[PDB]
Amino acid sequence: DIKLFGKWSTDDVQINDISLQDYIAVKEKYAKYLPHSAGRYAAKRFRKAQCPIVERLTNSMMMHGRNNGKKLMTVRIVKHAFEIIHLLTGENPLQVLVNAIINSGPREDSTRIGRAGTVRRQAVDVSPLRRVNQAIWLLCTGAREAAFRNIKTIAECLADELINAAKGSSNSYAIKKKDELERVAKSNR
Amino acid sequence: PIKLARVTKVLGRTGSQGQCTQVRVEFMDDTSRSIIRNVKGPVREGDVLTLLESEREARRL
Amino acid sequence: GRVRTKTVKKAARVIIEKYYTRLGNDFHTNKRVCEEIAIIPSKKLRNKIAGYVTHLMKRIQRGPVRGISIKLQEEERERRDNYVPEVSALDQEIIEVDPDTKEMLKLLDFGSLSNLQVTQPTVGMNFKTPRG
RNA sequence: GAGUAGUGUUGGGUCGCGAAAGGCCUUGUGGUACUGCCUGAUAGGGUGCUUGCGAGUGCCCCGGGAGGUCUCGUAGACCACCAUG
RNA sequence: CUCCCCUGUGAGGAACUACUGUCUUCACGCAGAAAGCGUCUAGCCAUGGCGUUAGUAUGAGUGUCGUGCAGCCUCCAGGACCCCCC
RNA sequence: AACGAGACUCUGGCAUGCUAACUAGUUACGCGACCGGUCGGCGUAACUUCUUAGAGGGACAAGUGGCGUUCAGCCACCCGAGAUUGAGCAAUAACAGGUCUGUGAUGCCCUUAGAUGUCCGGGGCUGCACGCGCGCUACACUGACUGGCUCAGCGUGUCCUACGCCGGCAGGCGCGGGUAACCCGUUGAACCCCAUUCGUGAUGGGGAUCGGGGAUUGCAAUUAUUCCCCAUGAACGAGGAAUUCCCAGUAAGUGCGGGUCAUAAGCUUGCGUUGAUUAAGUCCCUGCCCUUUGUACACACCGCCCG
Ligand SMILES: [Mg+2]
Ligand SMILES: [Mg+2]
Repeated sequence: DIKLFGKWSTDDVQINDISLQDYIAVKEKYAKYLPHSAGRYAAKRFRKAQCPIVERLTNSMMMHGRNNGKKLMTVRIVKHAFEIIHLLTGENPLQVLVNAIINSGPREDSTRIGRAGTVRRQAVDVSPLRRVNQAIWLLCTGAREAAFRNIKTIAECLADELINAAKGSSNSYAIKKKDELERVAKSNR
Repeated sequence: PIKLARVTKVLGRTGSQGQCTQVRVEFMDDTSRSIIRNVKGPVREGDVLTLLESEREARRL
Repeated sequence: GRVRTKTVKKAARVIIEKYYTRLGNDFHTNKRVCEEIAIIPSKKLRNKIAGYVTHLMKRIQRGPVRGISIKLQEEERERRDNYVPEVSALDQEIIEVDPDTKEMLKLLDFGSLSNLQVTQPTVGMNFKTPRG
């Protein structure tokens, strides 16, 4: 059997939306043991649609300068974050990644129109892959800004921001920036 | 109301800087209604878009 | 973007045109055919030219190719073209004709033809397109 | 009966449209299509709906019968600076 | 023009203490808004950023008191249904 | 038809088929050790999978299926080491680009014995109220420290340096190998990995500026050449208007070699290692290209020309 980080179970999780069912990974096959597969998903267009979602959260956690090249910092941090999550909510920690992706992603977003220096935005709507990507961005950035100096472990602070991104609370930096995007979308229309 | 949508065809890319994709929308409610729509980020045919404002139509940027 | 040089296509054109009988629809077949038939330097040239000899054959068996003339495909297109239905399409027991055509035949003393049928003239006159 | 009665009009005409009462003198046609609405005929003249558009398809009246988000395509994109070398 | 499957909070019960999960009240730290008022920037101009309103108005959660909210039974309703209209 | 583009050369990826190796190893068998194995420990036969490097194969949009005047070619999939390897060379033309300072490559000018010559001894290019520029290092919790565990490649060398012994540390002494796949060197490089100490404050983050000492190089170090021990421990709280470089073993982190070099890399030139976010699109901006078009310009708009 295939068990994530040795203690989890991937095949029992669920997806409630049709748009994010075709993109978000780790359901049927793609489920692996460890996040780092060192594969090439940027090789061709939408070939990064199929890589494991946990690896996807993993790749984006190196995103600031000193942490850049070090990938393992993440498969460390993503390790303790899941094991924290299961203690709080008490559900499959890979259900919490699904719900945070689904809720944190924008829906409608604004595209800047005008001349440089004058921002006048018009509302368009997000593509599924773009939804996933922006969502995960928001998750990692929310975790960083929240964890800079509170002296929180990023394990603790990402479990925080993830569970909060899943529940729908305004605690998550993620849900915040989403809510701003949708609201500007409302402003314009 | 929240709605769902299907991608029938990809037409061109609207944008100043070439940002938006201009795509064609079927409704997943089995209705035959056909509306053009602006979408951001990568789109390939067959995908489903969630519309918060479902009666809106596409304009050229 | 992968696109063949003048060298590639010109060479495969003349190679096919001379040697058409020796080539076959397999790649490495004609690859080794061209290592012999012509004299080419390097590799990436050879391989490409052969690829085009092949591609051009897959287009040849479809029908006439714009670039090449072979007596073998002239002969196969002499078979293909030559056809005829059991009876002619020019044979009808009743052929329909306008009164005036009948007049013109009557000048040539053919007003006695059996197969004819005189059909009613069309009453409105509009043969013209409404300008605007 | 009678294309009379009545009714109708741009110029006229040998007119257009078109009844009934009542009788008489013994059957007193078939085949085959369609048909949105308006005007003035199944003609002529306007004008439409079906999916935004383009095709198809259907749209006189009745009875009964069941089967239902009609099918195929699809760009439909539109909101003044500044001399001379 | 209905009837009867599931959703609600309108009334009666068990339960309510033991069961579990949510709203009350107090200590706790964390994110954290705007009407506006000013400023800066788009040649001129806020429909934007940034200051001050204020770390206010707030909301998500942990531990205290509730004799709560409930979950189990009925209807009163509301919606899927049908019909019907096409 | 010809040059330019491509082709080509140089580099990386494929080969359990071939040609072979005591100056590279492997398998096998012995001896050696400590509890059948573990060992860069010591030697003999066995061969090329490893390690090299030659020969030649291999990829041609090839195979299948879609979009295409079914035409080029464009997309998806399979079969596969590879369906995008990175650099060099670069036409007809030109710039009144940089080059008397790289040339025993020069046309002129000046200098020519108190020389604009040259050598000798010192100073100066390094100076400090200020602007503008590459680049280093940081602003800490994905972090600093302290111990522990295992990793590279390109090159350099008559100077690289093995092992001892004295030295807290830099360093001395010595005894050795190599003109190098032989010796440095199983090149035990940095992150990273595992434990430990630190706890949001100018803090152990940051280390400038200094005051003393030891050691090297050199004739010669004061104007600190560098290196090393203690102290001194300042700016710095993710950087305003603007803007730079970049699409896959890539950005980025991190050390390492070559150049300069007696002693020297905050520079350059290479080299591996850990390794992504996002796009496979558009002329908005910037930049040049064509096409149409107007011209009284052709020394070609720095043009022409009117009072
Ligand atoms: Mg432009
Ligand atoms: Mg002239």
